[PDB]
Amino acid sequence: TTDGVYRVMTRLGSTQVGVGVMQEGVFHTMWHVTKGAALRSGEGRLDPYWGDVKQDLVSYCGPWKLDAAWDGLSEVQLLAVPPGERAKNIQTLPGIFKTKDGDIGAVALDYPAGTSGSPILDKSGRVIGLYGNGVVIGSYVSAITQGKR
Amino acid sequence: VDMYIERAGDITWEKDAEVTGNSPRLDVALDESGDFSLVE
Repeated sequence: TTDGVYRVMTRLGSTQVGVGVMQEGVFHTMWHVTKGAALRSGEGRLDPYWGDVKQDLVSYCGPWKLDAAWDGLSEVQLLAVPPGERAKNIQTLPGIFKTKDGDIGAVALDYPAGTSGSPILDKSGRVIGLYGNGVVIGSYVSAITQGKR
Repeated sequence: VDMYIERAGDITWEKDAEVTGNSPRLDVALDESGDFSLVE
């Protein structure tokens, strides 16, 4: 239940299917990582609480807690947790997804699929969204996907 | 199929992070299935 970034694993052997963020007793990840399935954490079980396929987000144990947003000007850091690798920080200046409903920050970083759900951070260390829903231009570009608190 | 979580670190900015990646400006659309697609 400790705050932090977590691998999301599945079981012959084990495979990392994604990443998520524990904050304020709530686990945050991308819908496409878990499809809302229950998660084991030690001897405990985490059940989904809120989720939305269009936003590609899901929270466990309580409502979505992450609310910081990219300021539109500053570099950010992807706290990538790739399969088989130590958590590591990748700094970048986001580009922009321009949509009919407004602009979304986007990071032009291409890590393995099991990195989906890794948090993107602002300079204060706040999570401004999660990595792993995006488009191809041949490079992948991820939206900075943030929920509503 | 059992899905389970393992802690991998603190959520912290790192002063000495590797820096990379460009900053593209893209017109996109988001459909009902959560899929982004390019628009022209």
